[PDB]
Amino acid sequence: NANPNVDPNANPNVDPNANPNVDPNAN
Amino acid sequence: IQMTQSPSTLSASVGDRVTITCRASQFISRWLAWYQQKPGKAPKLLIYKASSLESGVPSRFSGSGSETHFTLTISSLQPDDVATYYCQEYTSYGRTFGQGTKVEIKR
Amino acid sequence: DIQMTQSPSTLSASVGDRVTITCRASQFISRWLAWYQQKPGKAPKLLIYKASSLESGVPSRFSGSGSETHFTLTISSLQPDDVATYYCQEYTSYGRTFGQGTKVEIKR
Amino acid sequence: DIQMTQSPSTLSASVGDRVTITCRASQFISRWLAWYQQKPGKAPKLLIYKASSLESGVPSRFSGSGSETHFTLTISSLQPDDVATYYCQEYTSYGRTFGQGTKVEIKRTVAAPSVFIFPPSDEQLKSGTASVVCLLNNFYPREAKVQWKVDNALQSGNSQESVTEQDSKDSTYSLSSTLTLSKADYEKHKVYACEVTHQGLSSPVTKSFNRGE
Amino acid sequence: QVKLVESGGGVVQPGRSLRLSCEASGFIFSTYGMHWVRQAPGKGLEWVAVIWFDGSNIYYADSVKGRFTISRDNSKNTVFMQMDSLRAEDTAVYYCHRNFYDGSGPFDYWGQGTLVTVSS
Amino acid sequence: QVKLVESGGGVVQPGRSLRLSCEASGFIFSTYGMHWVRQAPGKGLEWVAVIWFDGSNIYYADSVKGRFTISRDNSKNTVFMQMDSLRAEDTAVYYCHRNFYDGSGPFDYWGQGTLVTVSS
Amino acid sequence: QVKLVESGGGVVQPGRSLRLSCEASGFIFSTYGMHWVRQAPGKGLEWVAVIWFDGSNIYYADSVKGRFTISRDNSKNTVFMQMDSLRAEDTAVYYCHRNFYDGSGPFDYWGQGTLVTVSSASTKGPSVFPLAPSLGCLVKDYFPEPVTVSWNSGALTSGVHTFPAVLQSSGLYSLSSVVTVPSSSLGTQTYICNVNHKPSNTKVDKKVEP
Repeated sequence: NANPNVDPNANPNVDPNANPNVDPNAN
Repeated sequence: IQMTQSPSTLSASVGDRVTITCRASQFISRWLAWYQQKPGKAPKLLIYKASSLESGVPSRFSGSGSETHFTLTISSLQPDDVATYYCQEYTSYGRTFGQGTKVEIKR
Repeated sequence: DIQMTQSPSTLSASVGDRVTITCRASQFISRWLAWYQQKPGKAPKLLIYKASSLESGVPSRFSGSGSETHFTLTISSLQPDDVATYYCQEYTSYGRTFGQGTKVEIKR
Repeated sequence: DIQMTQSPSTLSASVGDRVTITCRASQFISRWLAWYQQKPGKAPKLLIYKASSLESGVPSRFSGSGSETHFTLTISSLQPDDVATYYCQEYTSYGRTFGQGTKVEIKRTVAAPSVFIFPPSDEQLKSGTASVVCLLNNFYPREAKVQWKVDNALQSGNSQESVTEQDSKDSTYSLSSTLTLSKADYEKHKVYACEVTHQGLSSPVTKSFNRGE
Repeated sequence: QVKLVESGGGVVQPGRSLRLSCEASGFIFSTYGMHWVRQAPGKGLEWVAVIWFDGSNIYYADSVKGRFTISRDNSKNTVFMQMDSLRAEDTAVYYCHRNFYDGSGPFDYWGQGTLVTVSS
Repeated sequence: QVKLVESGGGVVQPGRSLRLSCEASGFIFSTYGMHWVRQAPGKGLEWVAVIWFDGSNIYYADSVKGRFTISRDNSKNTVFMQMDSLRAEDTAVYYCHRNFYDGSGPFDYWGQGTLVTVSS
Repeated sequence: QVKLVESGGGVVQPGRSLRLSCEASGFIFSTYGMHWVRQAPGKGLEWVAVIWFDGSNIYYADSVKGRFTISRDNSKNTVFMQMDSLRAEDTAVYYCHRNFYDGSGPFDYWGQGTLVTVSSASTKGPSVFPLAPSLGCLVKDYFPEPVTVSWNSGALTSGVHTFPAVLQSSGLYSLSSVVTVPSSSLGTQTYICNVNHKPSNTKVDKKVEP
């Protein structure tokens, strides 16, 4: 969806995606 | 929109599993956040999108849930994590806070 | 799709060192690759995941590196309990895609 | 265009000390910074990205904090291996804009130089114009000046000086000043000398010349 | 850095008006807007008002009404609020809030807090 | 310390069908999915099909698509596989795979394996 | 195993043109672009134009735009520039840079650097001169950069000093080196001073006497 508190954009040097096989919030 | 928190008062020993409920009323997507306030100070943001994490936050905290039912879980307690927790909602312009939930210790 | 090409299946050694296996893809995959090892009669076993990493249990002497085209595996301490076949693997979405294998033998 | 400035331009802190460097933006960068590091004679290496995360391989004594338009970097327990130059990159579109650079060094107690004997030139005389060398060695700190008195005369806009980088053994420097004079001028006159000044020296010292041997 | 400071607290004769103003320093306005939040003594937090940059929605909590007019100064980046027709239960602590979510992370920047009490 | 067991196999004439299903024991089916991995005799491994957690994300290989059906029954941590129109060059040893990476080191578990022979 | 290496670079003389190539080996150039950063001789870093993959939008700098042209190649993964009307302050070292961020971490690789000089002076060999010990060496009118100085055919000799080259008047460089020596054992080792110049292979040796 889209809220007025979140802007729509995408920095060209970063790829927005998540691998389904890895759980995020880890390093 | 009326928003309620079920577990008004919780307690546990040094290291347990504690669960909190932030069941809303209306229909919202994954738009929710949690705040932790220590006495005599200002709140702090903990998680957003009901599943993500903040920066510089211990990995024990881990939210879950979707649609309407939302839960928060802690793997281990430690004495440092005694505070009050509020569950928020930031859909559209207005924001309505929760009701409150206090966690204590027992020796 | 994605097709993985490996080094020639014939590889010989004399309990020496510096045996290299290559694995070249045909698209853009970043650091998502793992190597297996299958005994002649057994089930496959994991060796390293997220190339340029390691696994708890292996007796060292295993390493790799690469970025989007070429990933290599080296031993340099080949004892006589490594004989078997090694398979590439890629995991960037739902479903995998194995390579073709490479057998290591002993030169007499 | 975005303009970036670094508040400190030179640092000098002893080992086991806390240092800080601040990078300030111009309009807005929503936490899209990155800090580099370039040792002399090499290529820069990435250190921190997104102003909070840490690249693999970096030790645990490097950390930094970020905000809208104010970023800082902190080094705890400084070791005598981090004498380099630190930049402040940004990336928010197709292109980057680097900062200015900051140098960090190591401090120690003051010391005094050891002025040597300055040999005149003869093969330079045979080939044409002559040159002579004023040389210092193993002094601290860097700040010092030199001047010459040829028959008690001051020269303006005729000499250049060079200084080496900080030594990696005892944290000291070196100096060397030269002068170019014509063949005809050196034939006349008799007396020339080197005059040096140093804050670590109680009084200026004088070194004479030697002609014929 | 970014800091928020407010002023105007103090005792007030019940039935008399009072003015609140939040000072914003360290950034430039005209991006998303601000909020006012308060906390009753010993109770939970509660939402009050909202003001975006320039003229926008001025949505108020149902517990209060148009007696809580809020406006932004045209010259500087300050927000004003008018208090009037107070009650005995309006004593609380008023904070200053400005939150907006971007594509890289969250921003919170909570205020400091001032005290307002009613008595005789 | 979980274990997996598959039941099935035998001799089946060209056409007809077969029934094999590796049931999940020692763990609770939660998040991620399961895969079926073939292994021709004396050849390399090959991926066949994938089933996600509840009912979604069902994909097939190029040489199997449109022939095999895989689904998970409700309230049971079992995966059922059905094939129609069996032919030659399809005799192999079938495994069951479950692998995911999170937190600490990786987790992966492989089944025992069953033999299927197709001939007359 | 990325090994970006670039070639080219030499004396250009004012008002001329040059071409550089930065071949990419070890990967496939299919995603994101390659940058070009230039470092002045002793100053901070600076940015120069960039090119996106497959002839896409290109942005130039502010002090260079209007005189530089960039493009890529199809059969072989290379990038090129074609400059003209160079002034005297465009002498620097040019790097090949490429980076992009992904969910698995960062990605960045750097080239090696080619030294480009703009001036009006013919190449020349060094002229070594001796320093009287009543110990050192000296060069004079050597062009272009860089030069190498070695003592006693190797070894640090525990106290050698190599002062940085200083741009002497006119258009030719100059530099000197000194060696610390104990007051005793004078002349018993026969110290030697060796210089080597790559653009003009001279390799002249000098013997010093007290």
